[PDB]
Amino acid sequence: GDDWLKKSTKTAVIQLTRAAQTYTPGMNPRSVNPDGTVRLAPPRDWTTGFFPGTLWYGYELSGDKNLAAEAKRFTLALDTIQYVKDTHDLGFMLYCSYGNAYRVTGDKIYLKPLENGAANLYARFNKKVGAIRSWDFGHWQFPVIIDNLMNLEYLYWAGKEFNKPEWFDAAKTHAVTTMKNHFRKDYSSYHVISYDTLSGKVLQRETHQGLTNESAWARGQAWGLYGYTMSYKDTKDKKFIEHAEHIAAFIMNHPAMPADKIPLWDFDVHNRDRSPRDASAAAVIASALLDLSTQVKDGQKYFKFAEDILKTLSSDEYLAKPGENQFFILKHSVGALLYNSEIDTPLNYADYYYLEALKRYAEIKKIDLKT
Repeated sequence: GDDWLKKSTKTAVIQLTRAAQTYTPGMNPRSVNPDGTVRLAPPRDWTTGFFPGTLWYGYELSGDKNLAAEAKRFTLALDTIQYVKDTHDLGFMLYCSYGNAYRVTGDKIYLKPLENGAANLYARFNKKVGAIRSWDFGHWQFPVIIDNLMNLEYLYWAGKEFNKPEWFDAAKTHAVTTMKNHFRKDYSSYHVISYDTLSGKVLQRETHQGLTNESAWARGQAWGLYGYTMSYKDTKDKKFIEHAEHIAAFIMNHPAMPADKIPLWDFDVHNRDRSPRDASAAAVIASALLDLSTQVKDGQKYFKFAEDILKTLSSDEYLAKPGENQFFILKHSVGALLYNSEIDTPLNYADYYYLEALKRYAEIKKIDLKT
C-alpha cells in the first residue's frame, strides 16, 4: 500500500510549515549541531539554496499555497548569489532555489538572477581542461570534484533558456571529461581530480570527504549516478545513460550496500555493521534511480531499489516526527566524517532530494498527495 508515502508527505508539510515560520529568510536551516542548536546557512554557504528548494517541492506535493508563499520569501532572500563568482555551487545555491521557483511559477522576478548566475557559472569552465573549476582555494591548480556534476543541470537549462549554446556545450563537455577521469575501472568514483590548467592533463586523483584517495565516498557515488542520469535527461546522449547504468550496478550490487539500502558513509570502511549511515546519499540515489527507471529499456529493478530506499527513509528510524528534529524532515546524514563535521545529523540537502524522490515516485505511480 501507499500509506507510508501519504503519511510521510503529511509530516513533511508540517515540518516545512513550522520551519518557514521559525527560520529567517537569508539564514537557512542547514544541520543540527552536537549541542542541539541549528547551524544556519547564509547566502555564501553552499547549502543555502536547499531549504527554499524543499519548500517549492513541499508546495508541489501538497498544493499548500502557504508553502508557495514561504518558498517565494526564502528564495528572494538569496538575490545576492547572482553576483558570486568563486564557486561551482551556483547550481545547488541558485538553481535549487530560483530555478525551482521559476519552473513552478513562471514569474519573471526569478529570471534575471538566474541569467546572471549562469554566466558566472559558465565563466568557471576552462576550455583547455574541458571542465568547470570547482573552487579557487587551496593548493590545487585546478580542482574538479564529483559534486560538480550536479551543478551542470543549471547550465543545461540556462543554455537552452537564454539561447547560449556554449553554456549547454560546456556543461556537456564537463560531463564527458568527468566520465573519463573521475571513474575507476569498477565505476567507483574519486572525489577530486586535479588538472593542469594549460595542458588539461590529470595531475592528481584524490579524496576530499571520503575515507581514502582510493575509496568510494557514498554521497560522491550518488552525485555521479545522479549527474549522469540528469545529463542523459538533458542531452539525450546515450553515453551518459550507459554510464549511469554502470554506476547503478556498482552501487546496487555493492557488497557493502546494507540490507536496508541506506549506504555507509563510505562504501570501503572496514566496520560495516557499526559505520554511520548517510541518509543524504540514499536520498540522492533514490531520486536518481527513479528518473533512471523511466529512461532505460527495463527500469523495474531501479524503481524497486528506489522504492525500498524510500520506505526505509520514511520509517521511524529516518523520518522525524512532526515538530521534532528542529523541523528537518530526515535524520542520519553525514557531512564530512574525517573532519568531525556534521556526523549523524539532519542536513538540508537530504530533505531536498528526499522530497524530490517522493515527487518522482508519486508521478510514476500517479498518486495524488494534495492536502
